[PDB]
Amino acid sequence: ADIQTERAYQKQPTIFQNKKRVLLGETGKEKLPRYYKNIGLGFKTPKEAIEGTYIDKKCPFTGNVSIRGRILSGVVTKMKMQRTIVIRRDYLHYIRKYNRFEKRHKNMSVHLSPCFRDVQIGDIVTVGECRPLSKTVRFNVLKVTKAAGTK
Amino acid sequence: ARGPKKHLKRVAAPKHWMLDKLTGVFAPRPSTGPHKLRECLPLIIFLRNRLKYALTGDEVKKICMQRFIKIDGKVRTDITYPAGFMDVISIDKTGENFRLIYDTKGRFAVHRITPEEAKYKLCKVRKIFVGTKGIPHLVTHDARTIRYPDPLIKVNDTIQIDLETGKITDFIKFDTGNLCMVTGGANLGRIGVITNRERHPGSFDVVHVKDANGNSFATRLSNIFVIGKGNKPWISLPRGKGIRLTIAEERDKRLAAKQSSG
Amino acid sequence: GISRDNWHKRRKTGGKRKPYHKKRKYELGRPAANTKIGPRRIHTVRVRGGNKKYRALRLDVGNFSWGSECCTRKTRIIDVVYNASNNELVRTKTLVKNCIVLIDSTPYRQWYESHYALPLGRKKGAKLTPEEEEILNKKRSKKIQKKYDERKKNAKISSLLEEQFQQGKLLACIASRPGQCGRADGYVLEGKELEFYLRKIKARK
RNA sequence: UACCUGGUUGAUCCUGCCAGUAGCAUAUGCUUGUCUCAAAGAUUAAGCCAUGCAUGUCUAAGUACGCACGGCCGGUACAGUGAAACUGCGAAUGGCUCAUUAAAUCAGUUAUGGUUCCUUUGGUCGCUCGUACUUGGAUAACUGUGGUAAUUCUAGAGCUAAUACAUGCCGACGGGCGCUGACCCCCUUCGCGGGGGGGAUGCGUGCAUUUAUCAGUGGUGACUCUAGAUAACCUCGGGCCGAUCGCACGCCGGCGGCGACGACCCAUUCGAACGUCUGCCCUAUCAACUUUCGAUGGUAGUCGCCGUGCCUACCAUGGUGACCACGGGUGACGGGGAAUCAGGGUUCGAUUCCGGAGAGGGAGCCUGAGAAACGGCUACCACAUCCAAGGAAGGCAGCAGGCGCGCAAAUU
RNA sequence: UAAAGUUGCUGCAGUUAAAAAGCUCGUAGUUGGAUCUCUCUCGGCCGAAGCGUUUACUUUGAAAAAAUUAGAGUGUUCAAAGCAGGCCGCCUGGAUACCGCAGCUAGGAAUAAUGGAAUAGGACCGCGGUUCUAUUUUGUUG
RNA sequence: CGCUACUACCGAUUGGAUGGUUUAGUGAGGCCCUCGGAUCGGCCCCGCCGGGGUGCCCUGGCGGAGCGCUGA
Repeated sequence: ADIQTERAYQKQPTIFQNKKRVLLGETGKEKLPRYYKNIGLGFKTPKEAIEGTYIDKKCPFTGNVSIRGRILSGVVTKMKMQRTIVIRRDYLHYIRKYNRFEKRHKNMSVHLSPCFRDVQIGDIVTVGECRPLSKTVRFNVLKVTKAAGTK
Repeated sequence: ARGPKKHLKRVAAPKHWMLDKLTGVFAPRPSTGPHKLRECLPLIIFLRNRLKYALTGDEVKKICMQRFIKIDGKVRTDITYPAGFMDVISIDKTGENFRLIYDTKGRFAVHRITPEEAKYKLCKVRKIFVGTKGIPHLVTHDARTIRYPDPLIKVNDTIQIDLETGKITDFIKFDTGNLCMVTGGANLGRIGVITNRERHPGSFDVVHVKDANGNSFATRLSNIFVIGKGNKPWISLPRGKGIRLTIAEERDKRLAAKQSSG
Repeated sequence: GISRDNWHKRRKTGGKRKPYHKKRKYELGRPAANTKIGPRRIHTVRVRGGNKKYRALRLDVGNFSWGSECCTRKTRIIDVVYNASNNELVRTKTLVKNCIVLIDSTPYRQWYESHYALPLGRKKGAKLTPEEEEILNKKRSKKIQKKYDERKKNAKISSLLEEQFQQGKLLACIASRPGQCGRADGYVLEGKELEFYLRKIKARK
């Protein structure tokens, strides 16, 4: 489970990992301090974020992003990108002339932190608005709700 | 496009200036200052349109350049200077002082005050921050930075400052039961007692206010300006005491006044 | 000229984009500051709002930090050995952020001598240079030697750090942007970061 | 006002259209006495332009030895008005037009905790620990010599200023704080004993600039916020802590009151920029589109005012579509809004308000806080002006006016 | 544009007037049968704290430029308009409504929906057995 | 089916007309030449007597050059 899989060293920029230790008081890797924050609006930090080891600069809990703006929801449809998933948001648009609605949808590419493991296609995810993380990504997954049709 | 605009079309001006459309193409574009463009009152509007002391903008310029107008105790020669909520306008030559207070219809009333009450004003604080070697600071709705404020003064409270020295004299906490004024929106100009505040994290808070006659309304927290402790005001209220009358009672009072007076 | 706008880019669906305006001044880009190693040459560029950016073109001196000991000194930059973005940024020797550089160890070594109270380390070949053994042996009172001993109690330098100090060079990372601030600052590599970058350089060579 | 009428047949019911009917908008014809308000070269040609004007600006308070005028003593630096010229500011507003432009612009909503911001208003402004009673190249105006057919072209010479610009530490000058340590004294003891304060040649002392712990001062829903502390750094193209003016005549080598102008930096005052939460016309005789050329994402950088494939390198194959992707068309700028009221709708919105774009077409820039500016510059393309043929000068979709185009629109 | 119920959502028509595919499967789309009425802190009716299963509704409450439109007042000499108008210096007005959809907030739960226990892998209870202890103590800190 | 009131498609046509729509080359340009630097500049080694903290040497007009030192 190597973390350093890139050409540059991966580490949380806040945590200093070169502090001097004591020889007689150290036997094995003692601890690596973990940087994590609690995002607002009542969202609880997942356990895997606090006690994990992954490095994600776009993670809402262990990264540099701040959640602000719209809190949305959607269902996972594709998981074929690194730390990024595609969710679909279905809604009904009212046509005034016919007094009726039509089904419409929009796909949003949202960032999924490694603190959410075993997220499946069809799960309901709560996303929060953040700064542009890529060309199309502007939302971060904050909570994953398992689908009713799951194990 | 290409840098800031310097004109204001007369029909794009704030509606509470009560400007008419046939006078000209332009309205006096208020200069930058302690108050926002859409919720201020340019000195020319007050001196010409309200007080009728001048007939044209040239006469307003003459009055202002004679150093007769004092806003918050300072002589202001700018005829488009933005004067706003709780600002004190003192004209020493004619010996009258005005305080810019919204009337119940959302417009700046010509509210005359005694010279004793013209020596201070109420300022809602916008932020408190610590800077420059642990020195607390305080920013008001009037864009005044007051150093070394009382540690009990937090955001959304209103302080009372003496105009001559520019120092905090007293303050009122933001709490239920305190009298307040609405400075924006549909209920702008109304005066009542704060009854309940609903907090919406990540969004705007809602404050519920009740009048003296029991009418209850609500507005966003940014639009609340607490006037006094409890139900008594620290400043003098306009001819209407912040009560908004429905059009039926307005018409009834107008008809009764027409009947009684001949 | 060089533009940083996004409306020249294909849409997320892949459709073509038709511009509604021509290039604006605020969307501009400027040529890169390929900050080589050499005598200090920094050009100043005026930016939006009237502020100033320091476009460093040549630098041989930087303010690097020894994080574990919290000892940052002005040091000379000797070489670049690793770039995590492009190999040609090492071959042409440009100073950019997060690039691994060789720096002198003389200031840190000298501060360590001012720290030195450790037992026999690496003093085999000796130096025989007078007026230098004052900073190691000196004449000192009892309580001063007691303080130096209590400092020696907590002296511990990694073997890789020692091996670098013997060669007179240290591995460091540029934590500043020389093409934007004119300064090539950073910190000396230590611990698992040092091990990782040593493996990277070894595998590259 | 929730409305119908004529026409197929020898005649009759019906489908069904044609025609009638009322408004509205542009043109046009005939006619026209008062009076009020009032649109008006949008449609074709974002076609081409003679000429004139449309952006300039001085207070008591930046610089006055221009007798250009002018005073009350031509032995009291500057009495005053003051054209020129240097300096500062504005010229990025306004006005015009609708060519481009179909999630683009725009509207409502929200965010900048991801940026910049002239000016206004509060306004850190003796917080630096070893010639200041005022410093220096200059250069315009002015005077003279000129060149060119020609321009708001400018050269040479003689003078002379500053608010283009301070590289002072006589002043808080004893400092205080944290240090590579020559002297000092103690608790049951003459055996290395564990622990306490002063002291100098020798080092440093601010949030805008990047690489750091426990309090984690005061905040937010949430900071890698603010504040604090230590180690250091601080740009040829340096970096903030003031080298100047204002008529009264006043105080126990000196102090003083009002101002003006500057200037870092903090405060969203005016903004701008960037985020696409939702909503846009017709078309399948457009069904798959994007990925040597970034296409979707990740990592590290470059650049940028900042977030970001914005750009580069490497890595992973993604990303979008019948809930119309992609492509094409529009006599498409978007909206507020405008033309009948049964109810529902159908059309229109070049056009005075808001937002956007453009200045013949592209492109690239200087200055500046702000422009990819065109009543700024530099090229090419297309037109086009003067020429002595060497060269020089252009941009009315500003107000008027012309030509052209037209069914179609005003006074140099 | 209305007339055009000759584009029909309201609200057309398809045996013979123009018209139901030759027939049947079929994915998307559209529609879909009955059925459920010391949890919580200062004083024995109060802010906080709510996963009630998210919603769709419905009704409120904020925020939605002005002008236009609707509309209140006011004898422009009437009116279109305008935002204004007398009394031997004083009184006033310069309202209000609407502002679709999409966002934000708040009752009751009718009615597309969504159904939390079915290899039980389902509240509440006694065990803290190596751990963080009102950011370990509570005579002069052990 | 020997008359006209009757533009386009097909044109054994490539005869024509504001027609830039992309390859491949060339190529404008704020000269951001690190190869460039006769000119322009208070001491730099002097002419010499401006005059002093000593009509006696830390001097107030470089007459005046030398790719030697530095400055946009």
